[PDB]
Amino acid sequence: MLNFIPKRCPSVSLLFGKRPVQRIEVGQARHQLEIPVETIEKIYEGVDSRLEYHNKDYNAMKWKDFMKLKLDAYHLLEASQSETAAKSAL
Amino acid sequence: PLGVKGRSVFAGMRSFIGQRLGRLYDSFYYSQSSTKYVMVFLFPA
Amino acid sequence: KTLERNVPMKEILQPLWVVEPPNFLRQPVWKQFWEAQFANRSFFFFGNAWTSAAAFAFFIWWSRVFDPPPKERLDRYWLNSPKFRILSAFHNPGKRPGLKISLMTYE
Amino acid sequence: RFYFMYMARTTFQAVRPLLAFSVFGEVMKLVLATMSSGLFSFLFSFVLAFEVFYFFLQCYISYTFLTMFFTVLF
Amino acid sequence: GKIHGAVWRMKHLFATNFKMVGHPRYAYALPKNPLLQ
Amino acid sequence: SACAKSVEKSEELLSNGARALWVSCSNPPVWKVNTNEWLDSDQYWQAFVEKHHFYSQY
Amino acid sequence: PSGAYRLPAVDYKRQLSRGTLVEGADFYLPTAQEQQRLARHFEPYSEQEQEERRKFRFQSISVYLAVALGASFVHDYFYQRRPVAWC
Amino acid sequence: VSFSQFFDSEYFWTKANVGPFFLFLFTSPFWY
Amino acid sequence: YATLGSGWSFSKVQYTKYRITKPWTTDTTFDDIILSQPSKEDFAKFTKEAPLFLRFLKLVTDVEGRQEAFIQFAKRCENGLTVEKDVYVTKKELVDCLWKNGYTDTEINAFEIAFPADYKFHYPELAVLFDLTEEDCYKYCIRQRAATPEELVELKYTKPKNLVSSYGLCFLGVWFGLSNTVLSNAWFYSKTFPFGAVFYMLGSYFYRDIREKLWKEEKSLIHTAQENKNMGEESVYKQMKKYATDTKCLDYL
Ligand SMILES: CCCCCCCCCCCCCCCCCC(=O)OC[C@H](COP(=O)([O-])OCC(O)COP(=O)([O-])OC[C@@H](COC(=O)CCCCCCCCCCCCCCCCC)OC(=O)CCCCCCCCCCCCCCCCC)OC(=O)CCCCCCCCCCCCCCCCC
Ligand SMILES: CCCCCCCCCCCCCCCCCC(=O)OC[C@H](COP(=O)([O-])OCC(O)COP(=O)([O-])OC[C@@H](COC(=O)CCCCCCCCCCCCCCCCC)OC(=O)CCCCCCCCCCCCCCCCC)OC(=O)CCCCCCCCCCCCCCCCC
Ligand SMILES: CCCCCCCCCCCCCCCCCC(=O)OC[C@H](COP(=O)([O-])OCC(O)COP(=O)([O-])OC[C@@H](COC(=O)CCCCCCCCCCCCCCCCC)OC(=O)CCCCCCCCCCCCCCCCC)OC(=O)CCCCCCCCCCCCCCCCC
Ligand SMILES: CCCCCCCCCCCCCCCCCC(=O)OC[C@H](COP(=O)([O-])OCC(O)COP(=O)([O-])OC[C@@H](COC(=O)CCCCCCCCCCCCCCCCC)OC(=O)CCCCCCCCCCCCCCCCC)OC(=O)CCCCCCCCCCCCCCCCC
Ligand SMILES: CCCCCCCCCCCCCCCCCC(=O)OC[C@H](COP(=O)([O-])OCC[N+](C)(C)C)OC(=O)CCCCCCCCCCCCCCCCC
Ligand SMILES: CCCCCCCCCCCCCCCCCC(=O)OC[C@H](COP(=O)([O-])OCC[N+](C)(C)C)OC(=O)CCCCCCCCCCCCCCCCC
Ligand SMILES: CCCCCCCC/C=C/CCCCCCCC(=O)OC[C@H](COP(=O)(O)OCCN)OC(=O)CCCCCCC/C=C/CCCCCCCC
Ligand SMILES: CCCCCCCCCCCCO[C@@H]1O[C@H](CO)[C@@H](O[C@H]2O[C@H](CO)[C@@H](O)[C@H](O)[C@H]2O)[C@H](O)[C@H]1O
Ligand SMILES: CCCCCCCCCCCCO[C@@H]1O[C@H](CO)[C@@H](O[C@H]2O[C@H](CO)[C@@H](O)[C@H](O)[C@H]2O)[C@H](O)[C@H]1O
Repeated sequence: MLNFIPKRCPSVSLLFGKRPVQRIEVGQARHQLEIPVETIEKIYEGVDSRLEYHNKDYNAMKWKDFMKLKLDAYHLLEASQSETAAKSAL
Repeated sequence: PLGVKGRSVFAGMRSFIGQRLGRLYDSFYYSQSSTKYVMVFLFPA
Repeated sequence: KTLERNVPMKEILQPLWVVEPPNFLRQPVWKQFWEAQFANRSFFFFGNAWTSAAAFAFFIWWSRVFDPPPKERLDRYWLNSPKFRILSAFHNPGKRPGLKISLMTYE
Repeated sequence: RFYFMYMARTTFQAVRPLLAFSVFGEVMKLVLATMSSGLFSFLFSFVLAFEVFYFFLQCYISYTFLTMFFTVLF
Repeated sequence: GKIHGAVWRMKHLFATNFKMVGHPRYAYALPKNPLLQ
Repeated sequence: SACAKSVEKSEELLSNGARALWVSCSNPPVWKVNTNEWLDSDQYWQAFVEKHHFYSQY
Repeated sequence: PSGAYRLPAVDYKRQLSRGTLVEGADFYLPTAQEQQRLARHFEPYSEQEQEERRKFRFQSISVYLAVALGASFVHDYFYQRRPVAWC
Repeated sequence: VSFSQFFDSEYFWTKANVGPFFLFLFTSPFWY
Repeated sequence: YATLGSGWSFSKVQYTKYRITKPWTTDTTFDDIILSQPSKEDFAKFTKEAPLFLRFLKLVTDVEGRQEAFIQFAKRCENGLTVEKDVYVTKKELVDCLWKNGYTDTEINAFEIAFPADYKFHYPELAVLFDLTEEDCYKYCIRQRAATPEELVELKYTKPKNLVSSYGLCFLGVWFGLSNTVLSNAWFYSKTFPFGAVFYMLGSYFYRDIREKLWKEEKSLIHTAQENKNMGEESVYKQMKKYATDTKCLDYL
């Protein structure tokens, strides 16, 4: 994934927080996934506003947080690839 | 840590020149007699 | 409320900067040149890097071969030169500098 | 003697395109200056195009030989 | 231009992998996965 | 208590995964994205380029 | 010779027989701050270093133009002056 | 600053400003 | 300018020898939005029919609890809504936005059954329907239109400008540029026409081979990137699904 976080201003992302939920399509099969808007808003605390790209519609996160996120993704992916993975995240 | 207290840059230059001259003498000693004398004294002269 | 302001397109669509190229290294040119000196095979004019070409250019500039000739040698090439003749004619608008050129050669 | 041989080869490979562009060009220019009719001009256009292709071929050859002559291991 | 092409390929081949957080030769420095055992 | 803390950290893991999925699905196509903008966003691959193309020339 | 000023190296064949030869890194990285970048994974560049780097996202055609004009002026009117006839 | 304490290695490579000295050194032919 | 759009389709175009034609209009002219950089006053205006939208608006306002807005907008819009013509958002785009931002299936189905498939929502409609600012809605519509810039936009027609000065300068250009033997030179006939004609013929004969040989690498890279993205997303999703049932331990305890 890229470090491009869409601006939640209505001129860019119309209707961001009008409802308490976000939805996304995942993969080639386009599975649906719903995510709480608070879980999402947790990103805009690490978002950095000095940086703006792609027609000034996307900000960038701080590398610390972005790489923590990438590491969680990578851990999940390698666990999926492996077979001795733990049956729980506890 | 550049430089040392009590030592002079001129002393450093002297030491470096000594090293260079010693290395040159060593390299001239460990060389072919057929080529070194010629290339170092007769062509230059 | 209604919109009455005349919204320009520059407040919406921002153009990319393409006039001056990008610097993916995020380092200035003189620092690149300095770094290349300590890399193997890129010292000053040795090698075939851009820094080598730049240093060779500066070296031939620092040399004498491309400097103007002295007065003792002007009449070897310069006084019979197309650039010299054209410049003399241009800066003497309505005159003929052949005689003055002969006298400059004599001098 | 090897230095002289090498410089001769290098200069020849460097001037090859200049020759193809200048002397054959002078020949073409002579022909253009002398020819007036339309049939001969129609036939000579193809000679000009062939000269284009030949110039590009000479440039390729020179590029090859020059990358061979200016390649250093260290 | 060489640098430009290199970065242009790095983009496509790295930015959407999920497996290259960094370079594999430096994976020893990454933290350890709590899910493996 | 300890069970609550373990559930909390596992939920943090899964929330970070969901955030990653959201970021990925909201990202623009990387071939549409500008190369220099991508490299400015990424700080790790900057060091990879500087190592092989700023500290060397060959 | 004594041996103090001996050659500070060993032939590559003897190194290969010893199992000591290394071949790589036509370049180098002087400072550990620069060596450990690809291994840190979290702060390859400090904050101050990032802010300094953000100033070189593009090359400065303005500086190029200014320096080139200055150098051309100097080279033409101080270093490349030649005489001209006067009538 | 004195000649000796200036040309001392430590002070010469750490605290001193050798800019003018090395500029004079480079331009020596001009002055001569 | 940036390349906007959420599509991964590597798209190239081939050109014809015919120009784009639009219906005749005595006051409007069609142009590219990025090449024109138009403003709100440069955009052309027209009147749109209200009722089909006013019904849905009355419903939404009775649901949300704001009828003053409906009354004001209806009194403004009677006799048709006068609005810029090519500043709109399509029903599909709006539905995608609603879905990804969390509007319920009931509301989405209401939208679908209420409006036709080819309906075009404008920024005043969007603003009055979502309690937003017409400025922000205008900017959003402009971005969504620039995302699809192949479609020309309709501006007000303006007469040409500076024709007399342009005529003077073009006369000067010809007077200084054709008073020569350039187009009759041996250099021309030997280098300029042969090289140029050969390049043109080779380009016309291998127009597509060249393009394909150049675009091969970019196509492969885009394919690789998309495959990696898909596989990673799927793996992460299925693993989180596996670990989804690790919260009930507490409520069991
Ligand atoms: C009258 C009769 C005349 C006959 C001769 C009589 C005897 C006179 C003396 C001999 C004179 C000839 C010198 C030949 C030496 C080179 C050729 C050779 O065969 O050497 C082989 C000989 C044996 O080498 P080897 O067996 O193959 O391997 C062992 C290594 O050499 C072992 O290496 P190492 O581990 O011991 O140390 C590394 C070594 C590396 O040596 C090498 O291996 C190769 C050296 C490269 C040579 C060519 C470099 C050219 C670079 C281009 C310059 C571009 C500058 C651009 C600047 C731009 C900035 C504006 O370091 C050096 O010695 C080189 C230093 C100078 C390089 C300067 C380049 C610029 C860098 C500046 C650095 C800062 C200044 C130094 C500060 C030091 C602290 C004070 O080499 C040496 O012994 C040491 C290298 C030579 C050092 C110079 C010695 C002093 C020479 C004085 C010349 C003055 C002559 C004028 C006299 C007055 C007349 C009026
Ligand atoms: C009176 C006392 C004695 C005289 C001294 C006069 C004053 C100079 C004092 C010494 C220097 C200044 C000292 C105080 C500096 C204080 C400020 C500071 O710290 O930072 C600097 C200050 C700020 O630095 P910064 O904070 O890091 O930010 C910088 C900006 O971000 C911007 O960073 P950037 O990455 O964007 O870089 C911009 C760059 C943009 O990047 C480029 O350079 C691309 C273009 C390169 C062109 C090809 C380069 C060829 C180089 C040949 C050099 C030798 C030529 C011979 C010299 C005479 C030439 C007529 O543009 C340039 O600035 C370089 C211009 C190079 C000169 C142009 C020569 C003509 C080129 C012709 C090409 C066309 C040929 C066809 C002609 C036919 C036309 C129809 O900016 C500068 O002054 C830059 C220094 C420029 C030096 C030249 C660049 C290095 C090139 C090395 C070439 C080899 C030279 C070898 C040296 C001698 C041997 C050891
Ligand atoms: C060994 C391995 C390789 C190492 C590579 C190192 C790389 C760095 C190399 C340095 C870069 C410059 C080299 C350029 C190529 C050399 C030829 C050249 O370009 O100039 C031609 C030029 C002659 O060409 P020309 O065809 O006759 O044209 C005449 C025109 O008037 C032309 O003159 P002009 O009217 O146009 O005026 C300008 C001219 C006029 O220049 C002059 O006026 C010469 C007299 C200036 C005196 C100023 C006062 C200095 C006070 C003494 C300072 C202490 C010096 C200590 C020894 C030198 C230390 C490096 O000078 C120049 O054109 C620029 C050259 C000077 C640039 C500064 C370079 C300094 C050397 C830096 C080297 C640093 C690293 C070395 C490596 C170390 C190895 C580890 O050179 C000279 O005029 C004479 C050179 C001075 C020789 C005098 C000493 C002879 C030795 C016997 C003296 C008796 C006592 C010594 C006994 C020994 C004790 C045991
Ligand atoms: C050192 C030795 C050398 C020294 C000598 C130097 C000699 C220089 C000569 C002066 C000419 C300089 C070159 C520029 C020429 C003008 C080009 C131009 O603008 O045309 C485009 C002009 C604009 O139309 P467009 O580009 O298609 O669309 C824009 C709109 O028109 C919209 O346009 P706009 O809104 O921007 O402006 C409209 C303006 C356009 O009318 C014009 O064509 C402008 C002509 C103004 C010429 C002023 C010359 C000033 C220098 C000489 C000083 C003379 C003392 C008078 C001082 C001025 C106070 C009265 O007027 C009108 O169209 C009608 C409404 C009238 C409103 C009031 C206009 C007057 C304003 C107050 C004066 C402002 C003075 C500014 C201060 C200047 C300080 C340096 O249309 C024309 O082409 C007009 C006709 C062309 C003029 C020539 C007519 C044929 C007569 C040929 C002469 C005879 C053949 C030669 C033989 C002579 C034997 C003696
Ligand atoms: C003048 C034109 C020059 C332009 C081209 C050259 C490049 C321009 C930059 C300057 C060139 C010189 C750089 C020298 C760098 C070395 C610094 C250094 O510390 O080296 C280690 C030496 C040795 O140090 P040391 O061993 O005594 O003590 C320190 C020990 N360590 C390093 C472990 C901490 O230090 C010095 O003493 C300074 C030497 C440099 C000063 C001399 C300049 C050399 C150039 C002249 C060569 C001829 C020498 C004979 C001169 C006789 C004069 C009458
Ligand atoms: C802008 C200019 C840029 C260009 C750079 C300009 C400056 C640098 C230019 C250097 C390039 C040229 C370097 C060539 C050097 C070749 C000279 C050489 O190596 O000699 C040949 C000999 C040849 O040795 P060899 O024959 O055994 O082996 C040579 C190589 N093979 C094996 C292939 C044959 O080299 C030496 O062995 C000695 C070299 C070091 C000595 C240099 C001369 C000074 C000697 C002073 C000591 C005198 C002691 C006397 C004691 C008497 C009693 C015992
Ligand atoms: C197609 C094949 C073309 C090949 C032609 C390439 C020619 C390359 C040869 C030029 C380099 C030769 C090195 C000469 C060094 C001589 C020994 C030496 O160190 O003398 C230093 C001496 C400086 O001394 P001073 O003038 O007194 O300095 C005064 C300072 N004010 O160096 C010089 O004179 C410089 C010599 C200039 C060489 C002539 C320049 C020719 C221009 C070549 C560039 C054009 C492109 C060439 C094709 C590229 C081929 C790779
Ligand atoms: C805005 C200020 C910027 C600061 C710039 C300061 C740079 C000063 C450096 C000047 C050095 C010029 O060096 C000088 O160049 C001129 C050429 O023009 C040469 O001039 C030489 O050739 C010319 C023409 O044949 C003759 O007048 C004569 O034979 C001789 O003077 C000199 O031999 C050289 O010594
Ligand atoms: C970025 C870091 C830079 C650090 C290095 C700084 C370099 C400082 C030295 C450069 C300043 C100019 O250097 C000096 O210029 C003049 C003019 O060209 C030269 O002077 C030479 O040419 C002039 C003009 O013909 C003569 O009057 C003079 O007799 C002759 O020596 C000097 O030989 C040179 O030493």
